[PDB]
Amino acid sequence: PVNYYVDTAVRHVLLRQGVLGIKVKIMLPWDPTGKIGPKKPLPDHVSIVEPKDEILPTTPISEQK
Amino acid sequence: GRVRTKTVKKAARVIIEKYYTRLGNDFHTNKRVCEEIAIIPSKKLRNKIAGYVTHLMKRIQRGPVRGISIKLQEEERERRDNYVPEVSALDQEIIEVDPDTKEMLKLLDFGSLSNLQVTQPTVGMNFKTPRG
Amino acid sequence: DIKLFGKWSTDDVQINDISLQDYIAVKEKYAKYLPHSAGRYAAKRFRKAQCPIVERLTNSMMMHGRNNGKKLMTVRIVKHAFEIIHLLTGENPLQVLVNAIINSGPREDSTRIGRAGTVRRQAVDVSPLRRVNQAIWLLCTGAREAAFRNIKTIAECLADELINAAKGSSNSYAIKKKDELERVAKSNR
Amino acid sequence: QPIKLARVTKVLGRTGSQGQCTQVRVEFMDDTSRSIIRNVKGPVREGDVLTLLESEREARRL
Amino acid sequence: QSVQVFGRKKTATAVAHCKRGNGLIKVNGRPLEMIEPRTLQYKLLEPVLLLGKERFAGVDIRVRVKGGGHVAQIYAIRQSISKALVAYYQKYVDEASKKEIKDILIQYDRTLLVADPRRCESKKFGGPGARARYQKSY
Amino acid sequence: TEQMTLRGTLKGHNGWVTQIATTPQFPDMILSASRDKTIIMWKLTRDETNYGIPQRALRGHSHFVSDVVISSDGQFALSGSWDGTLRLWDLTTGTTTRRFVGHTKDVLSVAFSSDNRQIVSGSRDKTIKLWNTLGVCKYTVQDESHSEWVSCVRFSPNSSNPIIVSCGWDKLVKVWNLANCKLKTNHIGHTGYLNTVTVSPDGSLCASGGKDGQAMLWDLNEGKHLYTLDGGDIINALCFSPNRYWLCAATGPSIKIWDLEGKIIVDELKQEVISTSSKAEPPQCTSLAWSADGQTLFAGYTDNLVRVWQVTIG
RNA sequence: ACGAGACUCUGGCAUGCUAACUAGUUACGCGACCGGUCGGCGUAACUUCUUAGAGGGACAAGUGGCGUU
Repeated sequence: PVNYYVDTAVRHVLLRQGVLGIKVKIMLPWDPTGKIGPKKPLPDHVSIVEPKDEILPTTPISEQK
Repeated sequence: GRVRTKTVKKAARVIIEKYYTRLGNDFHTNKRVCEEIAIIPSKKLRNKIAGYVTHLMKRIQRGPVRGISIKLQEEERERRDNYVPEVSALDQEIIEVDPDTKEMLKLLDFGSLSNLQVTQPTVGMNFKTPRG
Repeated sequence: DIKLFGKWSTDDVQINDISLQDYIAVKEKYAKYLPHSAGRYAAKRFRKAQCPIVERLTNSMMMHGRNNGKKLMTVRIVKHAFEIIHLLTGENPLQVLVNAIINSGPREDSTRIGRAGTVRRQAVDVSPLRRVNQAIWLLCTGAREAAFRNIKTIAECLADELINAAKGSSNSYAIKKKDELERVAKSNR
Repeated sequence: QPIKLARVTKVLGRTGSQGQCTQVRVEFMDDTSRSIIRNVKGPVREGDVLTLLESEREARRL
Repeated sequence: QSVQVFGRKKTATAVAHCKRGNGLIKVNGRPLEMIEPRTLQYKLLEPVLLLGKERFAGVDIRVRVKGGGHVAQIYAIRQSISKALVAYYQKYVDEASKKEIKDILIQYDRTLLVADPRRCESKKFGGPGARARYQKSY
Repeated sequence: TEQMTLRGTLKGHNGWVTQIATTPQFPDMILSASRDKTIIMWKLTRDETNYGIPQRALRGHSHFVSDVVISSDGQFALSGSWDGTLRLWDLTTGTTTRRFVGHTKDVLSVAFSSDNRQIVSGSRDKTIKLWNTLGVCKYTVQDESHSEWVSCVRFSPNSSNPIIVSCGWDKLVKVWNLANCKLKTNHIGHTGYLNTVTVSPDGSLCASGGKDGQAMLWDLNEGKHLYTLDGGDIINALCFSPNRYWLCAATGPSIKIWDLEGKIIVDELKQEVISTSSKAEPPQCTSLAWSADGQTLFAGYTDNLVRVWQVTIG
């Protein structure tokens, strides 16, 4: 994934004795993918989901649809 | 060189502590239950997790796990914790008591109890380890 | 079907190894015919034991820069003088081959021991695998260096080295180097 | 020097200034009533028969 | 549709199409025992005296070969022949002597049923070959 | 009654078995779909040198075939693999004829129509398909279906109109008449994931059970309770006797057989060679069934073998 | 938390599925002595090969042993 989390721009600012050369790098946000960040979940992190609560059956309760 | 990374170990921990009720024992079903309960974004990873989880379930079917204790294990332990013998280990007919603790009991006037039996002290005071 | 090449009987072969046969297995179905099955056993500990002696010696005689990679000529050159010892002994050449090989392994080796003492090292017995491998390599080295600018012709000299080592006389390169090494080690005990 | 034979019982360790020898416990089949510890050389197997020349020549320990 | 399990040694692949026949075998428009180097002649001979002629009298086998090297073509032709024989003689007639012949195969050489997995290793820069690096200047 | 004992087992397997289809019309023909990616057929030779070995084995699978079921004719086989498809092997030319795949995930358990025209298949995507060779679409379950995995689906093999039951890991069961395939009954009550339910060939009752070990019968046409089968956890087999009044389930590695006559035990089964330090459980049985004649019991295991249980002869 | 790892590709993976004579694909009287080799020719064969998109497989889960188990 590290192939697609870098943005880079370059500029320079002027002193008389020398130039200050400014490279700007930014890491890309996975969370605001905007369809560019990978839709797929992060490889290492096993994206788990919150379990759902329900009543543990004690007496049979039957519904008709 | 088959030491499990903390990522797969932690995945097994969170799976068996959060979604244990849905997992099965078979590896070949285990990666399927893994992909049902959570999302593994790779294949090698899901076999990693499935293999370790089979290891944990084999370990629990063997017996206790030193570092792992879940609510289900808590209730099964409290089921296994309630072992009550028919006869109390404390209620006995004759118990030995030194003369000094007989004096201690008599100071409270409970020396009249019949279950106490005198045991004479040891011959000498040979109770210290040699110095050196 | 159960004999080597359809010519070398493997049923009434000699024991000849008491317990070194665990290293070299040429007395059962674990004995392939031709000394060529590709170098596929050199991928795990002790798979060399499965490999037949013939293939190992055929692979070995292909070194010294002038024999880098070319192996079919090695197979030809071993089958030649395999036939020579076979017809000079009249029986299955296995006994004479094994005799030559086991007479060449250096009985003991002077390994350098000690913190900084190089004036006295230890004479220790050599493992059968190291012994046989060194014996094969050193006799092949002698065969090669008896073939460059030498009136003898290669693919015939190794037959005489084999029969000489099987008998044990000191004319051979392999047993004489082994004996000089042995005497050096005996000095070192 | 006559050569006697030994059999490995359990591999003990690997020794050597650069590492060439194996310390292993051995038993004699001809005696059958005693076991010693030999620092043999080379790739020794588990149970292979070891050709020792003497019963009193031992090298350094550790 | 079809198995045609073929045979590969290194990069050299040989496939043996086997069908109902007289038992004779052809290798690339040619019978067997006329190989030019004729040093691996017994290597191609192997299967016939391993399993026996009584099993090689009812099947026509055609072998096609392609892949570099003298020896590399071999160790695959015989593997292809063996595995084609297993496939054909299993899918139709019986399974007991099938176990017998495959067991004989296994005890002689496991390579005759299952192929060699290991292949060439790619070369990385900075040296002549794959693992070897160039001489360091000093 | 039968004393259901084992004489000697036969090896030669390379993976577990998933379904055993024994047919009564053919005396020696039997299908077995095994999750080693194969189908196999044995002929009952009944010899002492070998207790019976297969005559032909077929391998064309892409993954571990989940369930199998025979058609009317024996020259063709239909198998649904763990890749989620369905395929029709032919036993004459040794090559396939039809390949019915519409799903994306594995078809966990297949079932067949009573009249050899409907293909049903329930996958892990909470989707059940049921189509025909003719092309008239019958049903695909899309909306307001099971909330989680559906592990099986079976027919009612009676001479009346079939009704299907759909059971899954989400603890709830559903029943649909295939004549309409409309929502009529959803049944609640299990304490675990459903994997193997068993319907009698009558279409009036159907035992529902799974990993829970708390099995309750759910009738196909009425939907009530009949019995409360309990025992050890993790049960993946249930089957009655069509020709008699027995019943048997595979509760874990062990096997529990009772009566549909009185629900009492006929013979407790326990076989093991005693070993000093052996900390592994005996071989595990996954599926149970009857012979083509009922005198012998088929027990499909997870240990690459199907145990045939016969009478002790004495 | 970064790094290690997982991750990507790569030989093992069509033993089943996406299917072009332009590269290859047993069937099809001729040519050859009269029944067996030409890659020059003919079921537009419903792709096993080397041509590849999906899917699958292996995980120290199997066993034995060692380990403060």
